[PDB]
Amino acid sequence: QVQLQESGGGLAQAGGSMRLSCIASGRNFFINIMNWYRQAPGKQRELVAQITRAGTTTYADSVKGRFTISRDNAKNTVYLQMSTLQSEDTAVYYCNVGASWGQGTQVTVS
Amino acid sequence: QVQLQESGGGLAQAGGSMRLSCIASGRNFFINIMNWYRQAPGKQRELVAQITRAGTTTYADSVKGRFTISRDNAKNTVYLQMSTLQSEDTAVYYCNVGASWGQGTQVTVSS
Amino acid sequence: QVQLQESGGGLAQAGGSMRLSCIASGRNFFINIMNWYRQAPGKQRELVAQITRAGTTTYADSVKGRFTISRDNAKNTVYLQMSTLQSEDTAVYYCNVGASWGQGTQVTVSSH
Amino acid sequence: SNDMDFRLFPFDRQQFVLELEPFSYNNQQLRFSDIQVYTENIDNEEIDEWWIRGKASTHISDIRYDHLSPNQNEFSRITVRIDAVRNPSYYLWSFILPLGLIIAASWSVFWLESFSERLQTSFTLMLTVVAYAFYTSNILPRLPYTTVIDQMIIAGYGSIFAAILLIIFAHHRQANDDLLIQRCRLAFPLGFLAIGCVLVIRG
Amino acid sequence: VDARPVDVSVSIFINKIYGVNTLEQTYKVDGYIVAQWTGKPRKTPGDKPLIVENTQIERWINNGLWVPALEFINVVGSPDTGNKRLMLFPDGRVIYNARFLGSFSNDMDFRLFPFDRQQFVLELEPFSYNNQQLRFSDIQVYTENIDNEEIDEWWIRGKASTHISDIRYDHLSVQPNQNEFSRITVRIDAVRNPSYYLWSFILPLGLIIAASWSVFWLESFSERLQTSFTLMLTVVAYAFYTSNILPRLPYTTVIDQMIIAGYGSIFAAILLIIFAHHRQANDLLIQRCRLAFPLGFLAIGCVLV
Amino acid sequence: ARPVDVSVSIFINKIYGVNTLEQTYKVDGYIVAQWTGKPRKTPGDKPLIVENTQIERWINNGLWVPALEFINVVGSPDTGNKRLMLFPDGRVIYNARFLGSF
Ligand SMILES: [Ca+2]
Ligand SMILES: [Ca+2]
Repeated sequence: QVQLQESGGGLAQAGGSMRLSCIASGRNFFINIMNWYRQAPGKQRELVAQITRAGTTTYADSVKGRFTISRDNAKNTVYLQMSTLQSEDTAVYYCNVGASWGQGTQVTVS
Repeated sequence: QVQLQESGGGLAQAGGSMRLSCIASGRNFFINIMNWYRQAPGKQRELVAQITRAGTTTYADSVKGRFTISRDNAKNTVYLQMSTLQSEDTAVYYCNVGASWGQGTQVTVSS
Repeated sequence: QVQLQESGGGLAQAGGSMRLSCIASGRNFFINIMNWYRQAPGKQRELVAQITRAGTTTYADSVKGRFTISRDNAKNTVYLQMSTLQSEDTAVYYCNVGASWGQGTQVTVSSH
Repeated sequence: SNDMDFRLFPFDRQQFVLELEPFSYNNQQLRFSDIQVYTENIDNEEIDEWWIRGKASTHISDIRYDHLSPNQNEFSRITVRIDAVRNPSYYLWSFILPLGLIIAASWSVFWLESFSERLQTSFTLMLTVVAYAFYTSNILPRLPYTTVIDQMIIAGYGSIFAAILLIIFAHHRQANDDLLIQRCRLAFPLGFLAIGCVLVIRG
Repeated sequence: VDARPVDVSVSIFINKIYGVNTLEQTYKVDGYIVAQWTGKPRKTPGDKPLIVENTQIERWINNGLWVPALEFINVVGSPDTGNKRLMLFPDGRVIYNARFLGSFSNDMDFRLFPFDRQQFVLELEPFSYNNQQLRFSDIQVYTENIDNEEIDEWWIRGKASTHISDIRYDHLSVQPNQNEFSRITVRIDAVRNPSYYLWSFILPLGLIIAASWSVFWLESFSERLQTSFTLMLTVVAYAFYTSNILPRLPYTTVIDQMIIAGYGSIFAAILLIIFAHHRQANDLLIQRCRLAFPLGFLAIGCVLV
Repeated sequence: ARPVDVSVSIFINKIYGVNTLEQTYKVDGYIVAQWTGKPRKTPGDKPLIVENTQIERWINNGLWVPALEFINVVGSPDTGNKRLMLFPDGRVIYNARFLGSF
């Protein structure tokens, strides 16, 4: 019962930059791990970036060195800085906390 | 120990109509689902119509659009309004509530 | 530990009648069912007649219509009236209540 | 469990019952042919809280269940009843007897010379009944009704309270100390024993 | 490819209601639970209903028999299940019968003690299956084994309240309406037997309080003041006598208030007794308030009702 | 291998039975634990419910159900009904009623 609200997204030029954000809201909860998932047309869902409460960040090989995951722990807000956007990055990005998911924001790149 | 008493039935002309009713009596009970079953002379007992306490109805495909189930909740009474009767509708109609059954009323549709 | 004491028995006449009786005794017991069994010389022990506290009776097919079981509930006494006797009726008759058995009384039907 | 009535406590008689029945089989499938009960291991002594009647009651009956529906609704039941009588010794000596002496000693208030002594002592007597009511309640079993000992306590409260009224009434009644009504040193014991007798017939 | 819900008929037999725990707001209930539904047909020995008891139930479940868990929502701890059986009919019918003894919870208010009225509730719900999967078609309650007597702690109303509702769990969303569960609710109204508390507690307290008013009938200041301490000591002795027997509660009952009134009446008399002795500048007039105190007490007593 | 992420929900129904000398209290509620294991084929490819005694039979056949201990519990808690909800995608939801002294 933790609500996730994604922000940002849209069109981007191949090799520019785009920033996504996700705010988590609820009553009596505590978040340790916040994730970013993406699903490109036809392909299977994949994990992009994962940030623990302690600051450990992990990325998928396809985005390692291009994407950056940051987070404000107190505000339960996670960010995804997508730099040097390839054309493969065309996907709907989902914000995830445990079993909760965000509505999904489209990120197309020409 | 809920008792079900069926009313109505008998002979009816093909293309005509008929109304079956069933009253449930007892003491410390609460009914949610009231059903109408029927058994042809050489077939198995099939669920005809069903009605929930909220009023949502469900019918067998053979009677959909022709039959209508209604109920008075406070009086624990269920009604089966059979319209545009056919020769296939000739069966013993049973009133059902959980494990309880009505005596069974014959409905003979002739020409 | 219910004690059963059979009475009657011995030589009987084919087409005649014989009456067996059985008294049940003990401390703190209640009998619902009282039975009469018989065991022919080389046959198995079979149930002849049975009576419930309510008085309902049941008989083996071989004795139905001929034998009659009765009881006095208060006196814990059961009776067996063996009428229109036959040679097949020759056996050791046992009074029974649960796992308790009577000593067995020999009934010998003669037609000499 | 059994319906147990402890109103006549500590002279109550109880029935310790055992009811046995097949869980899933009616009397057409499983029936009891006989029941034998043995209680030899139980032997009555003065060291026992309860005394058994010795002759245990046994029965085999058919129970018809209303909620069930050609006679497939009857179950064979065994019922065993053991009559017991409570050993009242401890309660007679350590509870009833000292209570009697306390209530009787409360009547001695009518033997005090002055009104001041009669009224002040009544409060010590009232305090003695309260101290006693507790001593009993702390040991006697918890019940949703009053026993015989509980009624004696109420009579003590009544006797002391009634005495208080007479002690005051006698003083401010005359136009100028009604020491004649104070000669009720006999009316209280009698009037109390009289009310005591009519209370016995209630159980 | 749509699966219709399984209609489950329930019967609850109530044998005993006892062991009310005032602080915990709980009560014990001994009874039977009967649950009937229809599964797939099967072959049984001699085409007759098959009885499967106790341990054998697990062996049928291991081999595929569907037997849903019906949880007592308001049970405190796992109930003590006695004998249990399944009756498997060739037509597919299944009847689950089990004896249970459980501790059940409900919001209980004992402020009007010993004249309080309580509701003994049982809430039954499938543990893992929702409306679209398993719903209760009917509920039958039997309270015959509970008969009203003067030797009973509680007086039960024979008219039991039964209800079948749908519970929506806010923490669920398989998003299109898969968050509603079928619940059976049984409510049994009960009234406490106040006889014991009226005669063994309220009555003697009224006598003690009334007898404390007799302090004014003492002739001297020395007698009145000193007697007030014996009276105060009597209320303390009584305050405990009740506390040792009466149930533990997080609030005051009617008896507790009478005790407080007793403390106040004696303490108020101590003030009057002293005020009258040091007002005597020449106070025999004020000392004669033998009618004022009870009237003032009965007045404040009536407004308290 | 990477760590298994477990999402947990705790439902508190009743807090009672404070024992001052023992510094304990009774808690009645539910514990829900969700994680993802290896995908599986389920009857009709719908979530599969496994209740009570049946859970052990699955664990015996290789289903991973980690024990989650109540650190501050006094004695074994009383577990009521318990179930596993197995999804074809590998998701596993463990649900159990509990009554424990903490
Ligand atoms: Ca002994
Ligand atoms: Ca009763």
